[PDB]
Amino acid sequence: SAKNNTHHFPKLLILVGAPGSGKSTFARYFIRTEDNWVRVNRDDFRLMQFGDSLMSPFYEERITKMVEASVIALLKNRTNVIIDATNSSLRSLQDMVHTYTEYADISFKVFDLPVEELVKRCDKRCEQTGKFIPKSAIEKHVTQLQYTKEKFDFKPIPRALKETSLTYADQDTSLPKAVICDLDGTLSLLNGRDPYNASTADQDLLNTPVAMVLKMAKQQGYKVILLSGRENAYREPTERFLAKYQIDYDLLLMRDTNDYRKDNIIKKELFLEEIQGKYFVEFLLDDRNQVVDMWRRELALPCFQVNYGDF
Amino acid sequence: MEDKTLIKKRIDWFCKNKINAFSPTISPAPKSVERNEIESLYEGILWFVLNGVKEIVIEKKYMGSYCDIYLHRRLEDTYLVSRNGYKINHLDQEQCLRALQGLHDRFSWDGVELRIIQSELMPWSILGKGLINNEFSAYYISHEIHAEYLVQSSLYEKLQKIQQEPAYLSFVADAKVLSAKELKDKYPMHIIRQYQSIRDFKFLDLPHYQQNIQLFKRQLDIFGKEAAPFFKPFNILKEVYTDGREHFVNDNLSFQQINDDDFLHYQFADREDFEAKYPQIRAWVDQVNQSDEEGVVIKPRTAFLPGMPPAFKVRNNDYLTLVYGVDFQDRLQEQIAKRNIKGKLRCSINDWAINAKLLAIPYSELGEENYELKNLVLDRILGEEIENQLDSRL
Amino acid sequence: MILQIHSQNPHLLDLLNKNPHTDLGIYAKSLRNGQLIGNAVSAYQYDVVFQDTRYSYLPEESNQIDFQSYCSPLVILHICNEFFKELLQEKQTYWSQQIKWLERTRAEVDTYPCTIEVKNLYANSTWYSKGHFMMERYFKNIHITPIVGNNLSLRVEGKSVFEAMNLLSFIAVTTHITNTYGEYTYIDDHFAQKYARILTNIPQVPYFVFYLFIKRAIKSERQFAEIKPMFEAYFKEEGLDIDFQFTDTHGSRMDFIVKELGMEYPILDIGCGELKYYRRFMRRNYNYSHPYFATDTDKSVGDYAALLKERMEADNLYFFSDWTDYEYKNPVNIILTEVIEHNTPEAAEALVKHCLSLNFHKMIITTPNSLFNKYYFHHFEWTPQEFQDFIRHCVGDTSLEVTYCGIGDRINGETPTQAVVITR
Ligand SMILES: [Mg+2]
Ligand SMILES: [Mg+2]
Ligand SMILES: [Mg+2]
Repeated sequence: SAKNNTHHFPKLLILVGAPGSGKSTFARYFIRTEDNWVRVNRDDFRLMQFGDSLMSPFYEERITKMVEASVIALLKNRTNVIIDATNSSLRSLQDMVHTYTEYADISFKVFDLPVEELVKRCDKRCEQTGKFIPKSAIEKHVTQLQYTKEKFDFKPIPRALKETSLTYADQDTSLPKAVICDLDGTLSLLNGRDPYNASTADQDLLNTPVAMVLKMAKQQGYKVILLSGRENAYREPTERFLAKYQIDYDLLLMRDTNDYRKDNIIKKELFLEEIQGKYFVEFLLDDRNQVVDMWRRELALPCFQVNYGDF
Repeated sequence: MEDKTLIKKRIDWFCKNKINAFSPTISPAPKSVERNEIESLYEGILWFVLNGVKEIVIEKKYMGSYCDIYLHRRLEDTYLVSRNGYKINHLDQEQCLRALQGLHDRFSWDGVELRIIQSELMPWSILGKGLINNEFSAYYISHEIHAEYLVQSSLYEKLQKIQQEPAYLSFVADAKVLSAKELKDKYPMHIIRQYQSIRDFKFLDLPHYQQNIQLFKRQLDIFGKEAAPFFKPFNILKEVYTDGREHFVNDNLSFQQINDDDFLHYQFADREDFEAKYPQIRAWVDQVNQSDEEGVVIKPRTAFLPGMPPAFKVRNNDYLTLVYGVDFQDRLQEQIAKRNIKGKLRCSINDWAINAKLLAIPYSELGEENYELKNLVLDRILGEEIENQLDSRL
Repeated sequence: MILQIHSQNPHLLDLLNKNPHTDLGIYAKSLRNGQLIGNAVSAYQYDVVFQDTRYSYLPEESNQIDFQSYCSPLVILHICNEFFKELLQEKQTYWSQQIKWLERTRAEVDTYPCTIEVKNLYANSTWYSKGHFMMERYFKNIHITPIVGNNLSLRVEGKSVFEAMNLLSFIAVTTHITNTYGEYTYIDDHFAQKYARILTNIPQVPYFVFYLFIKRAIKSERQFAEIKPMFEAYFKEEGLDIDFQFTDTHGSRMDFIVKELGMEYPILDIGCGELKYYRRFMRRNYNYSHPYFATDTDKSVGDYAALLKERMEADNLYFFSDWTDYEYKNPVNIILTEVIEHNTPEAAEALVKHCLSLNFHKMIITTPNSLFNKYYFHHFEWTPQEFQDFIRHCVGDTSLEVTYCGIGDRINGETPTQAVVITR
């Protein structure tokens, strides 16, 4: 059956409330009495920067990348995260559920306190530490909730994996069939060579399996197009390597000498000036994360990743 | 108490029942080797002086179970809570309340909805057992038996006469100078055996012994006797007026408002004033010797002070004998040297400090969603488990 | 501890190897903290007394006002083995032994009846429940007078001095290993070598007493290895052909199950209970590379297994409480330990026959053997005969290999647990 193979996922609890509504105070008792739980808190990331409250748009943007990097690292580890909501304003509150919903059964606890018991512990708090929240900034927050409280139910929303259905770009199938292959790290294992100093590339090693894909694809209508981010300066240690392994190919495209831009955007530029409209790409074989992301995400082509990128 | 779900449940009830305080443990006063006492009156009051507390109370400590009386305006509405955070739900409610109306009629109740009051419930009988185990009567008997043999017996008499024999006497005098290695050379194996043993035999002060053995039976006749509940109140913690407005009383002098018993109140200013007034104060507590009384406690006049302890107990010799056993006086130098209140005093201090924060939460606001209350409790409970690991005789 | 030895024998003191003339009849020896004094009160009465100072028989670490020193059965064991060692000799040796100063033998002198009075003794146990003392059932010169709670006075009687001393020592060793002394209980790793012979030096001691002693007082399988011969011999001269084992019955059981089934097929655990059989197949040494299927008809296990789930069971378990939710079609090894007798016989037949229908390699079924209950102190209980006829009824036509064997200590060939291994 399928009804009975069911899987379970980490919980994310989002604490929705005005400053003073006892968000913290709950988490303090929660992560001590419940069991697999870590708290993430934005203010504390501020303290790391030695700022007490609300800082530069610079710091603040970065802190977010930290918060999200943290909540997810924890969530991936099958650890529950409790975090304060960023605001009460529906769309940042939505932004949160987008960010984290691939990863966890989300739940919410609202701290809906009346406006003047919120000041009467904001002005008993703001005697405690240095911080302060006026009777302005509290109320943009209290009523802000009462409105977004009204047009959204703080219902549990179980883990959503949305499978962006793999949809490729629409190609003119009358064009000739072809496969496109990267060099550095894909068909050519550079093997301790300088990534950027490709002057000695005629003594690289052959990624045998990729070669046997090109060696098989050319045993059909497929034109085998090589597209390397290596400088054209180094074109003759390169087709030295290729002939050496009888990797015959219809077209070798290379990076303009002295270009130096990120190797995705020169490949994309390379692809459109030299391949698109003139071929039918069955699939591509590349290696580097940045570049496979380009192919798949910007141009919607089939791209088979051969080994690990992330450089 | 460290399983999360039982604590979670314990705290839930503490909230539901509207409990708004939680007693502390109380440390003995510091020992005085100097004065040959394991909990010293002197050393206890002096401790207070040197920490800047010079206005102090000395109440009499009574043998009973601690309860916090939640004394509602309408007296039917009154309940009790224990040493821990527990509504005392068993026990006869009409028997209680009748015992409670003496107190209730000492107050004016105009726009006062509730007064929270620290009290002892009497005797230990009514509430817990406290000092009675199924194995306390056992200890008590075993010693009785051992004595009613030792009096009836050849044994002591014989031993004392061997101890005069010239053979023995010389040996024992040699054993002071010889290095065991050496006396193995001089005396035969079985002589060392016999004579060292009879030397090191523990003789007992059979009158003082048997007498201690019934300090213990008095305690066991009280327990299993008929008793109706009976309160001795000693501190008003907080008054809830009907406004919603509370008064954090914080005065151990509220005793006199609710208890006609005798007690001491002192104003010191300078330490050699204390040195001067001490012998009178000792003379007074020296009178606190009755079957009723564990001994005395030393509280500061202000009930709560930062970093200060709620009180020091100073238990009189007879009650200590129950705590420590019938060999106590005989083992005093041992027990005194082993005694250590540091850390009992640290928990005593933190505990009282929590209570203050708990009391400060308004009665109004006590409830299952006051997560500051719940925190303060979990705090206390954790520190209950810590302090439970200390010397049980403190 | 106060011991009074009574006998109207004229040479009583000689038999105790204590002389009434040396230092007024006094015999003194330090014992722990710690003075033990023997006292020839007369020719007919010896009084052993123990005066402790502190902590001799309970660790200081507990906080009890402490009284073990006045009543613990261990002090009695000690008194015996200091003062009365020759009285605790092997039955044969003792009697044909000379008494010095008498040119007669013990068989010639130890012939007047004897009485030992224990003033106070601690028996915190099931064996001292409601004024009823367990050993009184099996030894009728045992005479209890309750004192309070867990304390009692003892009175022990014999034909011989030897018979009484050796009975007092039997009382001490059994009361001591059944007693619970608190957080600071502890039975030393030299206890078993020291006192094991006590159990064999008086006759008609029941099997379950030896069971306890092995289980509670023996700490190693090779400390055990040296005492086993001594015990087996003892029961051989009481008619019984007993084979003792170190391990619990449960666990001899578990060792067996794991040994036979191996690690090669996934396991089907019917009546899996608290899954102790699961956590065993998961010892890392074993390298279990399969799922693990489990049923308990009780869905209280249901929620428990379904509490792992908590990510903790990482993660080949599939519990089911409905037999229609089991769809694995490949072969399994299947465990039916101690559950066919926690429901109806007709209900047993139904379950077993089902299991024989399922796709299995090996099945092991485990039930108690009732012929064994007669050596002690849940729904139905079968003799091996009954049980073999049940298996024969359930296998019928089929071509299986069915093999029987017992599990646990073996008395006259019968063990406490019985088992089958059914093989395709
Ligand atoms: Mg690359
Ligand atoms: Mg001093
Ligand atoms: Mg008092």
